[PDB]
Amino acid sequence: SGAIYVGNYRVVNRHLATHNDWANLVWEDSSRDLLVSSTTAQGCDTIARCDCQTGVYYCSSRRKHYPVSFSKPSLIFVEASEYYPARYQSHLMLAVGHSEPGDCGGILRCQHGVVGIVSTGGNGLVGFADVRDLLWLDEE
Ligand SMILES: O=C(NCCc1cocn1)c1ccccc1
Ligand SMILES: [Zn+2]
Repeated sequence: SGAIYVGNYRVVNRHLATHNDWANLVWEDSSRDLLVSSTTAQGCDTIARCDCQTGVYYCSSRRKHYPVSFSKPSLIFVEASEYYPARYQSHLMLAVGHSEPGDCGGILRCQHGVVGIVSTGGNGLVGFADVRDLLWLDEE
């Protein structure tokens, strides 16, 4: 589990969104595994605006943050899970690292701010849904 809290937005994995998220919906995209809902309180996270390929992510199944090198956001075929059939997921970045299903939502960050959240994994890989292209998270 986990979310990004930037401005009056909450960014979560679409497959983990609650009824309150869907009832306060700003934007959602199944192909990216992302959903954004509105918040009453202002958040403290800031979004990175960059092309970094090195950063640190939080792994809840280890209670640890790990430094990683990750690929650029791409269209990747992801195997079936409890939440999606096997399909192409867009804007996805891969790294070598531990992940389990409940690690979704952990933040990946670089020197510039939040880069994305854990969305996929297995066999020593972790995949992150990028948010750096969503410029509108910084305003309104
Ligand atoms: O179940 C997982 N992800 C659920 C969401 C998903 C995105 O594409 C397909 N399902 C998962 C599995 C192992 C490690 C980390 C994450
Ligand atoms: Zn960066």
